Amino acid sequence: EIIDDDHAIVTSPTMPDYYVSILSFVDKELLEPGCSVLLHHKTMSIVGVLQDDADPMVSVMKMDKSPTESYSDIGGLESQIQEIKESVELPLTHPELYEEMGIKPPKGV
Amino acid sequence: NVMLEKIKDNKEKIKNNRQLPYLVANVVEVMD
Amino acid sequence: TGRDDTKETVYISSIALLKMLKHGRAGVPMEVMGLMLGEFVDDYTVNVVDVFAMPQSGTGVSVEAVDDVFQAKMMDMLKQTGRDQMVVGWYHSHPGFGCWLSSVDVNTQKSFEQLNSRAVAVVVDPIQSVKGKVVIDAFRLIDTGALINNLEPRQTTSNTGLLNKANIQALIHGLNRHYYSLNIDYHKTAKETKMLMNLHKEQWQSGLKMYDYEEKEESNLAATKSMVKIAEQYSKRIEEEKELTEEELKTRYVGRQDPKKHLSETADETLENNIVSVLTAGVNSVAIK
Repeated sequence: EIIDDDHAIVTSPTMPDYYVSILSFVDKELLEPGCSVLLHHKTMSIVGVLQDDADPMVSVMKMDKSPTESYSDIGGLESQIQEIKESVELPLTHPELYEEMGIKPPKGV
Repeated sequence: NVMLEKIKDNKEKIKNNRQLPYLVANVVEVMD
Repeated sequence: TGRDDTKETVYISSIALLKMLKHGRAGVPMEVMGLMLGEFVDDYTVNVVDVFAMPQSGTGVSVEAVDDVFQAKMMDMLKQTGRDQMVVGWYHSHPGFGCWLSSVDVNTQKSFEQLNSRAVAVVVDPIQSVKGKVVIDAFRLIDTGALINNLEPRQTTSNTGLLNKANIQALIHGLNRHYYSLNIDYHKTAKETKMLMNLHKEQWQSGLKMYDYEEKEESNLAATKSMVKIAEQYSKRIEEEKELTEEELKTRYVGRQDPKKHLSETADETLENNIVSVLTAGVNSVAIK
């Protein structure tokens, strides 16, 4: 967590936690809690950030482009796939229709 | 008087060790 | 311009060297303490005639643990004998880490700088040393001021300098930004050397005593058998062993753990021994009657 007072509460590889000072570099705003951060070893202070959840999980999760599958290349269960589109796709493309009815858009399938 | 002073020096060294913090432990058993 | 500011070649007597070793070893794990008594003359000569270990303090190396009641008292007794020497620094052990001044200890060593202007802090690390030679170094305060004002070059004139690469990060930062390290020499008289050197006359009296003679046969016998078992692998090894490329041969005919070497070693041991055994046996016999 960040406490606005130029201090933070960090966990390292080693088991006890540390009431550390932020010392210069990254501003409190530019930090996000839950991020992986850079500590100087001799005195543990936040000397920056560059890591940003450097972890294989982050690798697997992120996918900025759209998937390899384009639509109804898949053959049959047409009706089925045109049910998943009513709930998901339709509110993101147009919430207008939902507003006009007076009902919350469906969320989730 | 002479004997009492010798107690006073021994007591001060005991005082240094007793000074906080100290490890807390538990005694599994006394063999004796 | 400025003073030489060449750290003392610290001539730590043999008596002081042995004496830090005793106090420091027994006193593990508790970090021990004491003062170094000596004399500072010239610009770079301190001889540490003797040292004495202050009573243990449970607080550890602290400003608390340095104490003038003990300081006064030991020195007053040495007045009576004429062996009195002024405080020229302090030693302590960090045995739980290598030789370098702590952040706490830099404050402490500064108090001693007021007392004596050529004060040393000598860290002796007793558990980690395996011989009482390695991981022992000497130090002397270099101000915070020096670091800012770029006065460190003045400080390393007329010296060769000693770097301890091992142990870094923090520790090393502190070390570089606090003290200056210089070589440590051991001085002894040759009357001392002769004492160190000495043994006894019962040393050689023992060397004329003879073992039971059956046991000696046992060893001669054993060696012969010993060498049979390794002579087969040696026999096997040299059957061909002509094949091109040395590196391959080392795996194939087992040139590692060399049987030729191992045979010559056993033969030679047993041999020097059996020349001493026949010699001693004859000498005693003719001498006595």
